[PDB]
Amino acid sequence: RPSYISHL
Amino acid sequence: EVQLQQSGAELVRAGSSVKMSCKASGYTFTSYGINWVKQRPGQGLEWIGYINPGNGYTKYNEKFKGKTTLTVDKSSSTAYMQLRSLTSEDSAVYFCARSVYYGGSYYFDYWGQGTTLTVSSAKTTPPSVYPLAPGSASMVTLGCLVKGYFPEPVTVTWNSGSLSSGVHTFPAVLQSDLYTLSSSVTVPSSPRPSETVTCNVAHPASSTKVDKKIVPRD
Amino acid sequence: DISMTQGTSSLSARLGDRVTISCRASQDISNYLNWYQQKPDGTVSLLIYYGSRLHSGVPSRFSGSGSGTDYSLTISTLEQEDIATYFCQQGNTLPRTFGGGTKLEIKRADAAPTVSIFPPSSEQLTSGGASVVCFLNNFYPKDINVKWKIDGSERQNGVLNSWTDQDSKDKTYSMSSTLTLTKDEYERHNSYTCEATHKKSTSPIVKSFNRNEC
Repeated sequence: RPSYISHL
Repeated sequence: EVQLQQSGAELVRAGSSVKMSCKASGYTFTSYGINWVKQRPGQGLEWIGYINPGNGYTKYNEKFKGKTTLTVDKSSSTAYMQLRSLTSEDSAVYFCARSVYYGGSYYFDYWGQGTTLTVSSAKTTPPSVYPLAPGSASMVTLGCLVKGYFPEPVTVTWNSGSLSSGVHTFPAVLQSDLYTLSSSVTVPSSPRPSETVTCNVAHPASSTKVDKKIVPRD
Repeated sequence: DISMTQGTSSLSARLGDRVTISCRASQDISNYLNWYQQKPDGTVSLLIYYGSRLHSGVPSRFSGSGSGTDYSLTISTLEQEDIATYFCQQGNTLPRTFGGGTKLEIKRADAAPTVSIFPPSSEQLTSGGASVVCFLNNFYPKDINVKWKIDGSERQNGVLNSWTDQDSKDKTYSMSSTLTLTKDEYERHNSYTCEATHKKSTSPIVKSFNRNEC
């Protein structure tokens, strides 16, 4: 709340 | 555009090993991890392990380590999973899935259609088709027992489809390395045995098309 | 590991209902929970991720919540395509784990099964085998118990059963049960009974035949 998003 | 196409169904004998694939497209292969999940009709889903295409890093579920090896081919965007020392406990459908990073950890956003693995020593063999007539030897039920075939699938129809309603074809079951299934049809007492009632079972793998007539007695 | 449990294995509901599927971790998973929807055939897709609140591109009628050890998926206004199996999955610690899953099915009125029994076919007998078959068709709810009796007493070895998925037009279920024996064992006995116990009656439905009257 919020993000950390597009994998590895 | 994110697609994961897995291998085709697999047939192998115990003690042997197998290697399935998962081809990815529509995204940067090395930017996401690949996980493998196991689904036997009973239980739910089990997490086998995970690999990072970028660095080849792999993490295994203790239960599946030792017999499982995850690898990857960066030049074809393909991840592989090899299973060794197979037993009937390894008979299930396996899925690969992509992981994405949100907050602290990951989740699987895209899955493949799955790969079916059947561990057995059976070889393609046609089913025996037995007619099921009432037992004294308005509505009348008749059946057809399709027993001892391999591998799935089998196609059952009654009177070549001219009889659709009142039909129930059941899921096949493993009756000693071989599959067995049944099918039932219900028709008015005026049509049978006044007229013919035939079950037609096809078994593609053995190139077999059998028509069995249901006649009175036993 | 962290065990994930879904109290309900199968859940009944009518289209348009507000459906709730639960799931509980054996320990605190800090909102690291995800929901997946598996179909009878096209099979698997993600719906909600993280603490059960984030979407993915799925209809807004899918909502998720929970915290600590208890979480849940709510399907507001259930639709036909929503009929499927739902699995939760914790992403807090390793190894990753799923709950047993929850299969939704359509509610309808109770219906007793129509039972039919069939002696072995002459053809099968000629090959030394003998399978007795019993169909229990178009019943509801899906829970049912079939019992085989040979010459009056219960038999359990050599019995294989199959269940069909809920029918797509009527919403009934059907089951097939098969008792297989050698021709010799079969011929050492007389009466064969198939008993169906279903909640639609306290008394079981009984179908049987005698080899001698045959």
